[PDB]
Amino acid sequence: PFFDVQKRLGLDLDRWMTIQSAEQPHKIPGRCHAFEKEWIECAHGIGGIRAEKECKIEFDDFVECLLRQKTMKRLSAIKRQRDKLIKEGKYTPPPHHLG
Amino acid sequence: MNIMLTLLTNVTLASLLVLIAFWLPQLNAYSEKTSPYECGFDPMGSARLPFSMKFFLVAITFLLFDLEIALLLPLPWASQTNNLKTMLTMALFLLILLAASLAYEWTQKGLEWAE
Amino acid sequence: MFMINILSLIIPILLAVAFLTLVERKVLGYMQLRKGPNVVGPYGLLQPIADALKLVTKEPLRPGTSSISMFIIAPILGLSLALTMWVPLPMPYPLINMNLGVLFMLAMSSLAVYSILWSGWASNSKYALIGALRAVAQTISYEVTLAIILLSVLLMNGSYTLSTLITTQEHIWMIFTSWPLAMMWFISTLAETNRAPFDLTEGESELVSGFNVEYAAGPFAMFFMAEYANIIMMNAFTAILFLGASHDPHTPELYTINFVLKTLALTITFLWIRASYPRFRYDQLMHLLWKSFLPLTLALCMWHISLPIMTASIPPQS
Amino acid sequence: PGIVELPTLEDLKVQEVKVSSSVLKAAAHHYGAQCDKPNKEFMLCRWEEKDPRRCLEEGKLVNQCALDFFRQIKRHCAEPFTEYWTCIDYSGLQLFRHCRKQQAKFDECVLDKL
Amino acid sequence: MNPIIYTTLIMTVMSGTMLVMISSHWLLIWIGFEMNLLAMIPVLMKNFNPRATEAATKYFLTQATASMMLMMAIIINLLYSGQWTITKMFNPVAMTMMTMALAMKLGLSPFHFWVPEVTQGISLQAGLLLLTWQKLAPLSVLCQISQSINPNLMLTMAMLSILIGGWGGLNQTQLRKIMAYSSIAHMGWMTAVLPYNTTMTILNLLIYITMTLAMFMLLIHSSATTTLSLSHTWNKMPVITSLMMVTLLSMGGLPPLSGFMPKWMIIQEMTKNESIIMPTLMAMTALLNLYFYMRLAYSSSLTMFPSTNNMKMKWQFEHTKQMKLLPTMIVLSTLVLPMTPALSSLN
Amino acid sequence: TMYIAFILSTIFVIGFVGFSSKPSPIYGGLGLIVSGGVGCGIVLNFGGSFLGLMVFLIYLGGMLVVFGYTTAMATEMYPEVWVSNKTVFGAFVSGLMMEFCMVYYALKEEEVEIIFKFNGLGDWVIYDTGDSGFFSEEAMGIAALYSYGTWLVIVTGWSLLIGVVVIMEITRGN
Amino acid sequence: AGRIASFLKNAWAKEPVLVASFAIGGLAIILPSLSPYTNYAIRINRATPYNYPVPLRDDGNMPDVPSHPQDPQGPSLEWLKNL
Amino acid sequence: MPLVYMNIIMAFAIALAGLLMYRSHLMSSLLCLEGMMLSLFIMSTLIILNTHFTLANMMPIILLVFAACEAALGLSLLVMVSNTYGTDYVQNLNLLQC
Amino acid sequence: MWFEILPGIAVMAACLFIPGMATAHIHKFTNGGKEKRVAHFSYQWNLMERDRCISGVNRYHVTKGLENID
Ligand SMILES: CCCCCCCCCCCCCCCCCC(=O)OC[C@H](COP(=O)([O-])OCC[N+](C)(C)C)OC(=O)CCCCCCCCCCCCCCCCC
Ligand SMILES: CCCCCCCCCCCCCCCCCC(=O)OC[C@H](COP(=O)(O)OCCN)OC(=O)CCCCCCCCCCCCCCCCC
Repeated sequence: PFFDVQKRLGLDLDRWMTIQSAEQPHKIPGRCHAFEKEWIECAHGIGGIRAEKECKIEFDDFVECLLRQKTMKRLSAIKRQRDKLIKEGKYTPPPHHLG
Repeated sequence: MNIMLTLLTNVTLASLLVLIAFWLPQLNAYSEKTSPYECGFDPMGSARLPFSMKFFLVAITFLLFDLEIALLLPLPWASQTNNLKTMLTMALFLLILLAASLAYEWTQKGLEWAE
Repeated sequence: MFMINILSLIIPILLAVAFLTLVERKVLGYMQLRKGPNVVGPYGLLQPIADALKLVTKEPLRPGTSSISMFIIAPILGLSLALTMWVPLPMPYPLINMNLGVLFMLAMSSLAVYSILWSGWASNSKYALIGALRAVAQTISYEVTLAIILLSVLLMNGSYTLSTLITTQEHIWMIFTSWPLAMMWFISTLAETNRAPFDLTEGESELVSGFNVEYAAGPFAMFFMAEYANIIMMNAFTAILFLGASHDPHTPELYTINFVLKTLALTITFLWIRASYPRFRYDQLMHLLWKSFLPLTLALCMWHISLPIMTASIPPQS
Repeated sequence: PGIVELPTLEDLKVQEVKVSSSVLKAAAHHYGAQCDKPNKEFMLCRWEEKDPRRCLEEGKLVNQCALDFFRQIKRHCAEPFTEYWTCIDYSGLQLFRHCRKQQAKFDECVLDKL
Repeated sequence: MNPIIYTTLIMTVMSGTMLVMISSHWLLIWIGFEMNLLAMIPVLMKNFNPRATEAATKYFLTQATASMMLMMAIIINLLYSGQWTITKMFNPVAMTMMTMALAMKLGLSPFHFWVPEVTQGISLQAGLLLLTWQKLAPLSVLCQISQSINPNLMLTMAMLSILIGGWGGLNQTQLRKIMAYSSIAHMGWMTAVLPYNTTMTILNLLIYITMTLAMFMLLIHSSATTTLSLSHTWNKMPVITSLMMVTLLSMGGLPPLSGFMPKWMIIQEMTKNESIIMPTLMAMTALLNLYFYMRLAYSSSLTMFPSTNNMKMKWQFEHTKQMKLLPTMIVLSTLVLPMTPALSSLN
Repeated sequence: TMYIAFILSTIFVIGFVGFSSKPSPIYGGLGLIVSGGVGCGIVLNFGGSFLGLMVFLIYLGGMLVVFGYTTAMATEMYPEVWVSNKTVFGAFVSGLMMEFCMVYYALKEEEVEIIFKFNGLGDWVIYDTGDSGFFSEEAMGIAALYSYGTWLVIVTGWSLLIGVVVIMEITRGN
Repeated sequence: AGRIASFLKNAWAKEPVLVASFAIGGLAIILPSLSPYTNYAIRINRATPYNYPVPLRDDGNMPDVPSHPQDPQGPSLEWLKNL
Repeated sequence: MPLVYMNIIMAFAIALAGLLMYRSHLMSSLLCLEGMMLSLFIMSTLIILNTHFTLANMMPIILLVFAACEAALGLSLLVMVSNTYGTDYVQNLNLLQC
Repeated sequence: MWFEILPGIAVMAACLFIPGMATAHIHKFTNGGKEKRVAHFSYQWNLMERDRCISGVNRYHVTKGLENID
């Protein structure tokens, strides 16, 4: 905040909704709870400038968890390469994959 | 999905009832038959009759009340918290603010259908 | 088989509407020292059929100044909403079992206000639009009390699931716990279906027939079917909400008989109001809603939030 | 980067507990009473390790404990248990409150015989 | 309006601004902007003439469009980071969206068109509020996210603001439009140094708010909204016009007055970053603002325009109300240059 | 049945093109409520039952409804129609074709880079695998408004009361 | 004395709806803070086991954690059974 | 990102373009504003449900109520303009050029 | 007199009874003679999905007891 009234008065006005690894109702976990926790525990108290380079791996893992972009690419490659071999009559998917 | 089938059936049967209703009768239409009904004479178009700020004000006040109602709908699950005193304080707070909006509209003319 | 379920829900409801026309005419007649339909069939039992047949063979005059797209969309929306309002109703077991059934009904009935906003606008005539605007304002204003009353009553239910109402009312009716909200809810339901002293949009002696002047024969018939389906549905909702019937899982026919009888009683009361009172003025019903019903409804919502907490009588959410 | 290491298919084989949800629910209270050791031990492993692959043998012991629990039900009053879980199976919410008479004679079995 | 209702609406405007400045959460910052706009719209329409209604409508349209763009930027940022904390933006296009939204709220040059019209269309009190208090929230957000702004976009908008404020104000005979174009130029000066030193932005904002408060209170004291109406003020209260002249000279950044401090500090801080061409351009361009300030000073205090016969009536009357803190605002806007090293208190 | 969220989203964008080409405001409102209905369906397919029903009850039956009501009062002598302008047709057609081109490109390429990178590998693919237990996570998160969201309730209620006061200030007309 | 009684008289005679609504709202405001049962409602909400009660490892010196669900340790719902 | 997000962001872009490219009626622009809000609501809801950010489930409610308050304010402004000029045409809102 | 209104009321009563009875009997027919299982929450859905898998006939309502394994 521009004027950190919350940290001076000890009040929690909006910090409780600020991250998904904060305390949740019924302890329901965030989908990327561990990834966010690891990135936050890496980046804590070293400033944003340092945290941008020195916590790049944790933030990359977090971003992959949030938007599974590289996971989607790998799944798309497996799918489209499977079809690339159905046409030629090369690959037969096994019984547990067809029913 | 069962609900989608149900909606499809309802809409389809309503439209089929339209089609029978709006195509089956035998028709014979002339100009004076389909003339707009005005109790035996012709209507005046005039210029944008649906006016008066009161019709718009009731719509706006309904909109704001409906927004507060949207804020009140999660209440049945809100009573299932261990922190019941905070939840009760906030629910009653929202309802006092609803009552205050009603009272302020009431006292400052507001809800009145004036001259 | 589920399609058969949908059909065996829809078709009997339309038949019940058709014979509700006859029942309403006979109740009004006998309250007025006359008989009503007793010539066309035995005790007028073929009269709804005569009306339906005459209407679909009558020339449906469409206005020359009518946007026909919405002119035909409005009856489709009205009838589709009127029919789909029954799919979550817990005659013992619902057709569609949702967590938020009553929320679904609130939303669907709030979408039904478009059928008047579109019919009045489409009919042009520059005057039926004013009646349509009055009807829309009345409808949206009473939606407020419907929503808040439903909210306050359901704080004993614990959820928006309609099947849970049967469990909530196992030992006692919800009327004995919320009768003031029951009276306000019943009058709000009266006002929402444009019935009784609240029939301002179709005042027979105020604006002839209001938003339904230009509609004739077939589309008029479907609008009528939508309104009467909404009447029976609202009375069924009232019976399930306030007069919960005992349920035997091995004999659901008993619950169905109970529910049907109570729904018919409430519908007969709806027709009973029609024969007993003069008509509210538009500003008079708006004053009633905004200055009489709304403050008490807010106070009772407050009371019904406080009550389960201060008595350790909060229901389960499952 | 790196290979996600996976258990083989035969590292994952177990004698299944092949009874339905109503059968499982009918015995659930006595199941919790009698099978707490391996169940709590496996749940401890699962929350401590945050890894399905690290707790497979504990889950395999969970399965065996459930299996022997059910074989103990079978040999003394399989019949009252069968009636109780049938009555539980009828209702669409599998409610306990509609089956107290059958739960009664299931419960006064396991006391006297087990 | 009811005095209680007007006080409540003013307090709600300030509380929306404070919500913007005290929140760590983007949703609450957006809430503060929403609350500020909601309470601000009626104070624009306080007099209620078609000019006031049009000013309020244009203000509402620009501010609501900016608010929706800001929410979209927040949602894109959350989509890529899952973060609600106001900090560096983790997405570049979200950052661009947010920068454009905040500039439109401020009224920077490519989004400046609303400022002159709205300022002209509202009263002098409404304009005083519009050109002083409404700059705080977007500038505070910008100072919070300054480490992730695109310097090229921000500097482009600031330079355009200076140029357009200089050129647009050259053509004005209306005092409210002159104030609006001066405000555009000063916003450009504020936002040019924002990528480099937010303390300089805060300093320039404080100095500008002091000068604008002094000038608007002098205008309200004079009841003048056109340059010719102000040209009658010498024949009624020449002290007001002389004070206005020294204030206008301060606005032009003439040493040794207080208005020279922000320009001098910003030029120094920019040259510290190998920025020499842009400060030279900015200082040279500000001569336009100084030109139409000097035109106003010529018409108001340094020369005496023809008066009217009906002015003798006004001589026998005093002001019913007195502008609060106006002497302090005048002294602060002109005489504070020897106190410059105190700027480090803003660190 | 395999793709449901994609038809819903394409129809959503089509309705957006329809009402944002700006025919007479009654048809724009019709397009907006069609878009709102299909979007409520979209979030219903994602497990957001309460949120979608909120869309319905408050947006389509509230805010819209009020919008169409107010259009029915402040309109043209002959309230306009879609066809009356070639500009409406041009805008709608350009929007529809830019929808079709980009959905075809994304479907057959799965690596479009219009501002953002996109991959139409599916929409079910991103769903996570787990049990939510005996409650709706959405309802628990929203019911936390009264326990966790005290500040949010305070500011929203104040803004709504201020909204009533503000509307009554502006519309008085003096 | 007579002033407030007369005001209540006039309100009851001319606006009974507002009198009833304000009394009901006031009781809804006031009564929960005096109820012995509000704490009971809090306790009932606390005793509802939505989540799994994931166990702990007894490192020794855990004499108050049960071991078994039917050990004389850990909270008891006997109070709820009779309420 | 999945293609639903693509279409939702596309809807926001179309609503933004429709609002920025004006026509005669003010109500059409207000409807474009409403479309922008609706697309924001759906995008927020999808992001919040997908990542199971449970406490952020309430954020779409707040967005909806605040944007509807702004819509009420804009409707009142339109009504005042129409009472001035008999229409909501934006070309009548040009007397501040001088 | 008034009891001649009863025929129309009886027709209405039959028409209103048909939906509930039909729903109950269809639910019994398509769910193995038992009530249609209710899954308001993901735990109940998972119960039914487990029930379908172990039935061997891809029907959740075919209940395997202690006769299946033990
Ligand atoms: C410990 C307990 C704590 C809680 C206590 C709770 C409160 C108990 C006392 C309150 C009693 C009143 C409750 C609300 C009643 C209505 C409020 C109201 O404004 O009334 C006066 C209002 C207005 O009356 P008015 O016009 O005379 O007064 C207006 C205001 N003054 C006095 C200033 C002029 O009247 C109506 O609402 C009339 C309704 C018209 C329709 C009539 C229908 C008749 C048939 C009804 C049949 C039964 C219905 C239910 C059926 C079953 C449903 C399941
Ligand atoms: C070097 C930088 C500053 C340069 C400017 C210094 C002050 C200039 C003042 C105006 C000069 C131009 C006008 C000259 C013509 C004569 C003055 C005029 O315009 O009006 C005269 C009039 C006299 O009023 P009078 O008749 O006395 O009223 C009696 C009661 N009825 O009214 C007056 O006399 C009003 C005079 C107002 C004076 C205002 C002073 C404001 C603060 C000045 C700060 C100076 C800073 C110097 C450098 C500091 C560096 C840190």
